[PDB]
Amino acid sequence: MNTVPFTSAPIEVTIGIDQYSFNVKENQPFHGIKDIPIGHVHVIHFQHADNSSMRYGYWFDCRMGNFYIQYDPKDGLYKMMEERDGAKFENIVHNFKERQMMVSYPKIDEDDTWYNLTEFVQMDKIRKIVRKDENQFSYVDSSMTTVQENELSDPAHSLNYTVINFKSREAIRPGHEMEDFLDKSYYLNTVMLQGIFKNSSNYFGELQFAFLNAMFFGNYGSSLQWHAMIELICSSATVPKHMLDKLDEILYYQIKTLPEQYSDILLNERVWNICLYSSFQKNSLHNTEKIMENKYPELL
Amino acid sequence: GAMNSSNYAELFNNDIKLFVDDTNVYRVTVHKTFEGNVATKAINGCIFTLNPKTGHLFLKIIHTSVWAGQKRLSQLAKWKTAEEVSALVRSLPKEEQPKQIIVTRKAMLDPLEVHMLDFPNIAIRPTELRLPFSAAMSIDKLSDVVMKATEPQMVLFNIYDDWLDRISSYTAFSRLTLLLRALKTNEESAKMILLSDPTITIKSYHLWPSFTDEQWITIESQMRDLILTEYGRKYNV
Repeated sequence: MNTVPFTSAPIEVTIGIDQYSFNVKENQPFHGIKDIPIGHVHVIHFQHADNSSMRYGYWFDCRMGNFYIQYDPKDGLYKMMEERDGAKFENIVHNFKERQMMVSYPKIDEDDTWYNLTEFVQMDKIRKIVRKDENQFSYVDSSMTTVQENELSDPAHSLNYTVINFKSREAIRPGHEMEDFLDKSYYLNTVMLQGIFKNSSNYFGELQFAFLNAMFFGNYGSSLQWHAMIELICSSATVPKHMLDKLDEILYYQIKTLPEQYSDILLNERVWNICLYSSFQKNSLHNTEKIMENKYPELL
Repeated sequence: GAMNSSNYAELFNNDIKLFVDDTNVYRVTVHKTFEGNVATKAINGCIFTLNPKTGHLFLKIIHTSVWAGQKRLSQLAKWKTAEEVSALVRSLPKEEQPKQIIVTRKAMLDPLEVHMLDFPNIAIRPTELRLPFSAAMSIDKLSDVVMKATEPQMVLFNIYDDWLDRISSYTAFSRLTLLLRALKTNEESAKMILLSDPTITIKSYHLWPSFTDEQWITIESQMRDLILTEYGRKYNV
């Protein structure tokens, strides 16, 4: 079990940790989150009571250091920081815990939810998509644009998601124009899986990070990347049977965890009707299809 | 963006552009089998690719052989259309390649676009206009060269004959489309109108009679009148 202390809470803010969150009042004595499970990635995120635009957060992994939160009044946001001094860090954690001013990562032991949403997410892969190598944790907010969005402005703040484009020379072998555009198996299996991602697990990892960023920050380009990646699989006639069964599980838990009131902007009607009903994989997402029908029949 | 009545005169500036109509690429007859089931028999088809400004037509004949042993033919026809248009663009010198290709049916955008990936600076555009270029097979010499073909073949025409010697592109294209519109709505009447007078002949190198200026005026009025007549019949107006 790990702990992320907070120096203070100077402003009223809704603090999230993974899929959990809490309201914290201006200069309430709040001093961090304890009992955080080691072994997965996590995301601590923030929405100020005054500016409901701009949700922002940090992805991290406790195995990679001792991290804490401090409000910066110049920049006006809660910042993640690293303490390199172990003793000084265990010292601050033990005292706040003794004074009991920390909330507990409220995990039900029956619940695999966070594990299913992050199964393939690996902090190393995240830091390649959010390049800022002076930190071990990665910052993301509502307004950050993706690299593909920047092509169609500042690159330091870009989401470097892998670029997928169905109408590109990459995706379309000369002479197999019609074949490759109707059956994207080539692009998925050779170009992306074997070429760029190297294996399904990195692919799935970026797919789940893309989802969590759209969900926790309403990052519209993240939403676009998640859908692009689902579509590429479902528009492929030849997919490893293990990816299909894992994909069905992945989507199931994402559709399950989504806030019911946000399904309108976060779910692309065309892509889902294609994966579930039109595509090659119409028959292969039994869990995802069942959950979509009983929860969002309208969008279909 | 899309071509419509607003951005209509763009057709006639000095940016090379082609219209691609694919309605005649896959043409069948429908008939009963000995056992009573329905079956289709294909006949020779064609891509209609036309420079509205210059009148240059690239009539790419589609031989029935291209269908042999293929499924989802109506789908395939769109891909073959794009394959041929692309090859036509690749065959042209750079300064003759078009800056835009306007497809008469939206279903052609994806195949064309995919086939033109090598020409990122050629814009592929849909259109909202209701152009009558399906009636192109009502032009006798075009239907003749397609039906006779024994192999894939490209045949070049100027669909405007020599009209440009005397009238503007805008006007030529208006005449062209008025005449095919008429041929589309009532081919027998339209054809009667064009050929009634045996003394007005079609030059061997032309598609349409050698009407004088005054005679084109009468023709176009007869074509107009025809088109209105058929509308009233269509909707009981």
